[PDB]
Formats: sequence, structure tokens, C-alpha cells
Amino acid sequence: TTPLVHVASVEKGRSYEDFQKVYNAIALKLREDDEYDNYIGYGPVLVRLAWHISGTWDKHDNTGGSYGGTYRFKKEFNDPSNAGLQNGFKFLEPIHKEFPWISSGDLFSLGGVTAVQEMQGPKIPWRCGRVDTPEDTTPDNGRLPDADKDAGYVRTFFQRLNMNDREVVALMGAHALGKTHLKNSGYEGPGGAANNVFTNEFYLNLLNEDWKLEKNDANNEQWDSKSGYMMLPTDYSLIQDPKYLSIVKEYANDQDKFFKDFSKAFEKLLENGITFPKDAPSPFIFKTLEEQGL
Amino acid sequence: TEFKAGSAKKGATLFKTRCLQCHTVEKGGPHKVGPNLHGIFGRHSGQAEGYSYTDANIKKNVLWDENNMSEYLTNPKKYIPGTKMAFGGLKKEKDRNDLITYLKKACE
Ligand code: HEC
Ligand code: HEC
Repeated sequence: TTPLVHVASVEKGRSYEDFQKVYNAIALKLREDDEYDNYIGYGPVLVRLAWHISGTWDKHDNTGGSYGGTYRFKKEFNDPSNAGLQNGFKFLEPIHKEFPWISSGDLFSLGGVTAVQEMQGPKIPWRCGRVDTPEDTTPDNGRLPDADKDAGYVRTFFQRLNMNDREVVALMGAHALGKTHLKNSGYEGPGGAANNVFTNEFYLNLLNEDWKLEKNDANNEQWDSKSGYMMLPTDYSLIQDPKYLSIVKEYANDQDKFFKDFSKAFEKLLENGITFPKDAPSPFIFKTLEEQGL
Repeated sequence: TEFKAGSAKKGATLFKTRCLQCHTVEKGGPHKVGPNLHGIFGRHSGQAEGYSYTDANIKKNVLWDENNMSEYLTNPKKYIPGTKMAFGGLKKEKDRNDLITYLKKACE
């Protein structure tokens, strides 16, 4: 029988300019709604959204993944590991209303791409063609990673996303963005002083800050710094593992290398489980608002 | 000056959220990620001792006032190329007016 194959189907009559306008719609609302989450902005939660909708993928049977856009259903919407992402969906809802032709998958992942670039991150190539799928295609809860584990768990988990050691260290650098909320995850605090601008701070702070394993007000254990930063047990497991450590030091001294590696691994994350036809358009690279004179 | 005036109360909440993580303002304020901003007005860029600036910040040598600060806080890296201040920018004129109003009081 062979498992499902999700073929990229371009939105009828839409091209680069059309998707550029969706980009600008997302990028503009990012500026207007700049007071969200104590002026952190909707940036971080939008890339967390794109990661959680792509992180449901299973390489063994091509179930989950961002193709179906099945996060629009309650079963995935109310996943305990997806607490706080409602702000992200609510953010994109007027944008979906303005562009009703775009699929949920394409919109969610584009939100991911858009805010990284708008937060002065690397350019991330993005491909349209995702198609909505019925409610029965919505994957069960528990496919998203656990925060209270070690290096062995992380490496093993990301095997299901076809990610290697170099791929997961670069992706994890996104944890320099935003913060953990106690009422969402059971963890509290930012990972650095700059959490709405895309940098390599996650790797620097992981090597240069002194961390002490404590117990927060939710009785959970997290690594805290004297500066007031926090790291999840999985985050800290990157400098505990000798192979992960080497890559951490690499991205710490070379943000350029980090950017190019993140751009690769992030796109691959959003496109996992998608078959792009031979006739499919080459990946889009949207110019930023700053590159549009704004 | 094209800088009008804002709310020092709004600016206070704007500084504690978007500036405080890297900047102190009181006298004897400790050098953190960014330098202490006490008496930043009436002083050229990159001249507070104890802090390690970039070469571009020093060579800019701009006499800080409410106006050139507005340019800088709008887009930090365009006004001064090569700066290490990782900041998106105050893209709203009100937030600029509000914060500069607060800073002026705090930098006293
Ligand atoms: C870190 C995460 C910062 C945030 C957020 C803000 N600032 Fe900053 N600032 C930071 C650094 C690392 C530097 C030095 C840059 C260099 O190239 O040396 C600065 C610099 C300034 C300055 C100039 C100081 C001088 O010329 O002597 C000013 C006036 C300043 N920063 C103000 C400022 C304001 C008002 C901010 C938020 C509203 C803000 N900074 C954010 C680090 C960081
Ligand atoms: C490519 C992006 C990306 C990847 C991969 C990723 N995260 Fe994150 N995650 C984020 C971002 C961005 C935030 C901050 C969201 C915010 O600030 O609203 C976040 C937040 C979180 C939170 C707290 C959410 C909240 O609202 O409190 C947890 C828990 C978490 N991540 C766990 C993990 C674990 C465990 C892994 C892997 C083993 C992982 N994440 C991988 C981007 C990512």
C-alpha cells in the first residue's frame, strides 16, 4: 500500500508576489502589535508555532507534519504541550481572513519564516503548495518533545524528524527567542538579554554564563543564571554532550555559520513530509520590510 | 527640535521592558550587556569608562541629544553600522517620544 505521500499543490493562480503580500501582512502586524508579552512581540511564539506544527511529523509513516494544517482542529489545538500557541493562531486569523485562499499549513510555516527574518535573522527559503486535510488526519498528542530530559533523549527524539547532530544544535538556537511561561510550560524566564532579535546568544550564554540547577515556583527544575537567564534541562544537555558541545562552541564563535545552518535545518523542518513535483516553483525568498524601504 | 515630548510614565514601562535587560540608568549603575546610561546626554558616543565599546561606536563620536537618539533608537545598526547593540528598534514615534522623555529624567 505504502504510506501517504503529500504532493505540493500550488494555490490556484498564486505566485511570488501574492505570497510576498502575505509576508508583508504578517510583518506589518508584527510591528503594530509590538506590546505583546511585555514588548517581546509576536515574533518568538510564531516560530514556536511553525515548529510545533512541523514537529508532529513521523518519518516512518509520514504522519503529522505541517502539510495538513491539522493544528486548526481541537485535538491538536488543545495539546498540553501546545499551551500558549493560541496567541499565535489568533495572530494569524485576521491574516487568513484577508487571504482566504492560502492553506493553513502554508500560513503557519510562513509565519515562522517571516518573524525570523523580521527579527534580523537569516533569510529562509520557503515553498508553497501545502493542502488542508480532514480532521481524521490530525495526529495524537505526545509527539512533541519533553523539556525535562537529557542529551540522549534529544538525539533520539529528533531521529524521527530526520535531523542529525548538526541540525538540532542549530535549531535549538531559536531558544534565544522569547521566554518560557510558567502557566504554559511550567518553566519561567528568558534565555538571554536579547529575545526578540535573532542572534547566536543561546550558544554564548550556554558557555559563558554560570548555571545552577534550581526548583521554580511550579516545583519543576530549571537551570538559572546569576544574570537572570534560564535554560531547560534539554537545552543544558547540549553542553553536557561532548558532540553537541563541539557544535555549540562552533556557532558561538561563528554566527554566520549558525545562520546558514539554521536556515537549512529550519526549512527542512517546515518541508518534512512534503513531496515537491518537478514542475514546482523554486523556493521563495521574500524581502524584509526594511528591504522594502520601511 | 522635532522631538516633541511624551509620557515619562509610559517611557518608564518602555525602558523596563525593552532597555533594562541591558542598561542601568542611576549613578553608579553597573556595566552589564550595555553601558550605564547615566548622563548619556551631553556626552559623545562610547566615552563611559569601564565599558568595552565597538570601534564603530567610538568612531561615531556623536554628541547625543534627543534628536540623533531618535534616529539611533529607530534603527541602531543603520545610524551606526557595526554596532553590537542587538535591538529591533522603536518603530513608533510615540514610544520614541515617551522613552526619550523618561531617559532625560533618569540620566540626570
Ligand atoms: C542588549 C540586549 C541591549 C538592548 C535591548 C538595548 N541596548 Fe543599548 N547598547 C547595548 C550595547 C551592547 C551597546 C554598545 C554598542 C557598541 O557598538 O558599543 C549599546 C549602546 C547604547 C547607547 C550608546 C551608548 C554610548 O554611545 O555611550 C545608547 C544611548 C543605548 N544603548 C540606549 C538604549 C536604549 C534607549 C535601549 C532601549 C529602549 C537600548 N539601548 C536597548 C545593548 C543593548
Ligand atoms: C525551530 C524552533 C524551535 C525548536 C526546534 C524548539 N523550540 Fe522550544 N520554543 C521555540 C520558541 C521561539 C519558544 C518561545 C515562545 C515564546 O516566547 O512565546 C519556545 C518555547 C518552548 C517552551 C515553553 C513554551 C511556553 O510558552 O512556556 C518549551 C517547554 C519548549 N520550547 C521546549 C522545547 C523542546 C524540549 C525542544 C526540543 C527538544 C524545543 N522546544 C525545540 C522554538 C523552538
